[PDB]
Amino acid sequence: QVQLVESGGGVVQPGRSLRLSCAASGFTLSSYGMHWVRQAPGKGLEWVAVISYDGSNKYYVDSVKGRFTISRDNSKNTLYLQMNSLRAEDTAVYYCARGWAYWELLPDYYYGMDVW
Amino acid sequence: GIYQTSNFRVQPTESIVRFPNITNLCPFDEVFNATRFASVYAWNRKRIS
Repeated sequence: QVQLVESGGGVVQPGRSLRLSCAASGFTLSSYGMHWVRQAPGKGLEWVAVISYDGSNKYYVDSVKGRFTISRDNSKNTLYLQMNSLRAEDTAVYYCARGWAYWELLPDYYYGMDVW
Repeated sequence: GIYQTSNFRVQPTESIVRFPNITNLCPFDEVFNATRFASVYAWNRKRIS
């Protein structure tokens, strides 16, 4: 079954670093793209970062440029987000999502994030 | 006396051609009968050899 485990969550001293981990079961991450979405209480959802199926390019939002890093491991089917230099506005609930695949060839600026 | 006039030759009746079998075809059905297509802009570039 397609299930995603979000682990590593916690509260740390601001300006420190922590690595968020994601576990994908039922499929392989190498053929799909992932989306990381944060949502703060009393606010709306805020898109954070994505990773392509091939890992050729990486895109972030302007508020997170040059401070966080996203990485993937195809061997163990594990997804890692590197959170560094945390600030108080980063208080939100982060969700790991799964996008469409190169198995289904679609045009550029791919459409994704159907289940998480 | 004895004399020689000419020669005589038998002619072949039919012709036959052979080749090392025909099992090695190019995969073509997966392109024509494809699950999904490409967009008007951009296109998949496949190589057959």
